[PDB]
Amino acid sequence: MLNTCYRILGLKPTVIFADQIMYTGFAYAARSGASVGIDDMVIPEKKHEII
Amino acid sequence: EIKELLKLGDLPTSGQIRLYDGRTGEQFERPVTVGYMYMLKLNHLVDDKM
Amino acid sequence: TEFLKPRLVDIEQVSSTHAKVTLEPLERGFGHTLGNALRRILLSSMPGCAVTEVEIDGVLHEYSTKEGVQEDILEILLNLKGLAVRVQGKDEVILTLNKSGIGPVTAADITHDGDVEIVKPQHVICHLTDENASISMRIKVQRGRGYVPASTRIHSEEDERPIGRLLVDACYSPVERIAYNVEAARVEQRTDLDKLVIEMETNGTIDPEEAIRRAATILAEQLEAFVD
Amino acid sequence: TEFLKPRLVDIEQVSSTHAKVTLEPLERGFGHTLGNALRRILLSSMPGCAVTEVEIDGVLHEYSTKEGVQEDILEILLNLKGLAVRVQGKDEVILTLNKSGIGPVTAADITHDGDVEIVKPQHVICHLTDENASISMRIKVQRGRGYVPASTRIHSEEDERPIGRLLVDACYSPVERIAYNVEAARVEQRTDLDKLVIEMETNGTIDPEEAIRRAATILAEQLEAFVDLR
Amino acid sequence: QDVVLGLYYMTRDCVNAKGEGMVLTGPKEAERLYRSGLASLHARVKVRIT
Repeated sequence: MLNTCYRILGLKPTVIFADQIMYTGFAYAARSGASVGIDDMVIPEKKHEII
Repeated sequence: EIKELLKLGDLPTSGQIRLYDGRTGEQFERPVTVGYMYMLKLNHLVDDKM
Repeated sequence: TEFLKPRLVDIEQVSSTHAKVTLEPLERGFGHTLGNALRRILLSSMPGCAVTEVEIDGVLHEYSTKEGVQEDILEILLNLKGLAVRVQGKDEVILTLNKSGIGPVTAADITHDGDVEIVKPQHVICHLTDENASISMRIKVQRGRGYVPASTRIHSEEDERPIGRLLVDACYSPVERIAYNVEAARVEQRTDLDKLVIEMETNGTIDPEEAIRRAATILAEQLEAFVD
Repeated sequence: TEFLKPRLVDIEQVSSTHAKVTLEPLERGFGHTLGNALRRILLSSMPGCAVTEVEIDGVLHEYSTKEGVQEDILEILLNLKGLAVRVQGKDEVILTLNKSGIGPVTAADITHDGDVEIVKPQHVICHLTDENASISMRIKVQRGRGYVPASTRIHSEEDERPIGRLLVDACYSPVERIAYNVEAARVEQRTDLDKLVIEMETNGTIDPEEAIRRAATILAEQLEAFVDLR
Repeated sequence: QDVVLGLYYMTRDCVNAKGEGMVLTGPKEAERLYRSGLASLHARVKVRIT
């Protein structure tokens, strides 16, 4: 993206552009939510049988 | 054990609870792991570093 | 108590419709409030007059077409969503438009009631590829507020509309886009203060300054109860 | 227009150190704009702001515990955070203390001002250990201003103040915790209208209806900057 | 490692949440919708581009 942007445009769009993308992805990624839980790794049903 | 113990607390089995921001009051998307860890301070302080 | 209130610093304007707004200073915990609430008001409660139902000579339903015409129906429909109208005396006007010739169908060609205002009379609607092509249509404009789809409407409408009387989403609210921003304001000992920089771009029909003025004005009108 | 005013019903104070209110009614329409605006300032214009500071000046140099005190400094002050003071007539106060000789240093030894209700004379402060040890200090009880602590205060306050003065975090008094609830008002037809119910929790020393009236007058007067001023 | 996680979450295309196959004249009512709380960010829905 920033390649192509730089290539044809020259540069200044790619600058503001990348700034806005850092901005936006950080914003909604805090609004996106992200975490981990104990059940995000598994207790498979076939545990005793494999044993 | 911890799951029986946690629901004895009436809490979620995995302790995963919907959380609200207050910058707008809303809910986030997914629930989040919640619970209490036992943590440590150090002598390696910005006080002791700067 | 030791309050602060902001100084409306600059309203940077590109066009009649496009315009930008800085708002300094605010103490932390209002910029979001202002931005959130005002985007709510402006996108979802501002009045305006805007296109609702249609009737053309020789029309049934949006999937058929005219011969001697570049467009399909949905093209023109989306060229009728792109018309500015303001009724002036009424809340409701039916227009009439009767075309012939190879005419890139601007909005200027309609027969206007005195109490109707199209801000984009150039507004292109349709086309006749052929000059043999020729039409006679009419355009009901009504006054409302906000955005309601014809989908939700025809879900609402138990009134049978014939095939030829066609239905579409309303943009009463002359707005288009609002986006706000809560930035950091330095006062000498206070960088933890916030501001609120906003841009809005709209259709015609409104000065955006006036739009926010009215949004604020109406919210004021609702809070008058709560002063007491 | 279809406005509606909020008028108070009831104040349902669980305990002496407490207050609570039912408050109604409200509407729909701007009510979430109005919500977030009401509630962010609810959470911001909460406080009242009451417990302030201390100034210690005693036998030796005066920063600040000297020669026969167990209690280093932040632990005497944190033993003053939970100190309960009521002021009645005025909104502002300053106390003083002097003590000496072996035994527990408590609030009964305070040079209480006559217009001050100390509710606990056993609220511990410090201890004196050495036969030689003796102690003299001053405590700034409440009046505050604005909102929570010292950190944000000096972040506001460019003023630098003379000597003795040991600045303190404000964990107060008659605003402890809060919550609320939007119901659907039953007008016979307008059943989607809104009642609110504001659960409030305090120390004693505040009438909640007074908290609420003060709040509304305040908001009226802020917004004088937006109706009378543009 | 974060703005990338962000974007990768945004321009996503589920099938399950809601709002399948209505129409947009453009990303303005996409933001009006998604900031209002109506569409799924991750839902392939008909729009207009220019």
